[PDB]
Amino acid sequence: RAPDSVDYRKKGYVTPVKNQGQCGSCWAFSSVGALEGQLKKKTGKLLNLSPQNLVDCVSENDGCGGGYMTNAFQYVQKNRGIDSEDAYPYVGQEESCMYNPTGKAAKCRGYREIPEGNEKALKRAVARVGPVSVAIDASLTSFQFYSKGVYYDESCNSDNLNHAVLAVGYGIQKGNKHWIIKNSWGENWGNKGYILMARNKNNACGIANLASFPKM
Ligand SMILES: *[C@]1(O)CO[C@H]2[C@@H]1N(C(=O)[C@H](CC(C)C)NC(=O)c1ccc(-c3cccs3)cc1)C[C@@H]2F
Repeated sequence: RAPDSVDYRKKGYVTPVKNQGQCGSCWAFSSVGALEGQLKKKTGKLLNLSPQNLVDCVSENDGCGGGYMTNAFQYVQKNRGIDSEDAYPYVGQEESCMYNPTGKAAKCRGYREIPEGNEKALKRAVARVGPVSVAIDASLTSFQFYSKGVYYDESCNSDNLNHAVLAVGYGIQKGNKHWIIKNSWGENWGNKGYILMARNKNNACGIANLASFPKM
């Protein structure tokens, strides 16, 4: 089977935690994280990819009004590249597309979607590929004040997908199975920017409902 636990931070696949600000660009941060993990696997180099590039240029999404990660992967594919954060830095508002192919740091060969609501499939994809872009319900104040432990709240609504984050691994803590979740609300949020979310507790917060990863 797949390993009982996995943590792609220990493999050097995950860049530091970012702060998206109040632009609704969670989808772009989610997408770049997935891409970052696949680029590391491909080239051996860890580097920051450009969420702004996605915000300004993914005409199928709505910039700071939100988007889907699948749309973003498709754009990187059709565009034949995504810029680095250094070449195309984050400013947290919408601007006209300024993609420059000379600053290209990664490509994409399409994407795959995890079978809806299937936490075993999500687990096996993480294990086999690397970090996976996920959508969740993050609307409860209990989520937003998270400090420690494995997060579980029965009021989480798996049909209310209102935030996009990154699953960088999974495992267990005091007997509670979990997903290791990189947020994009800065290092002062949660535990150094991260949250452990309940795993195999009936698809808590819709964790496995809109999960996808890029091919490279
Ligand atoms: C995110 O920063 C968290 O709060 C904001 C941002 N957000 C999203 O980006 C959503 C992420 C999904 C749950 C994965 N996506 C959307 O809101 C969204 C908006 C618009 C589209 C379009 C499809 C065709 C044209 S525009 C798709 C997805 C939720 C909230 F807005």
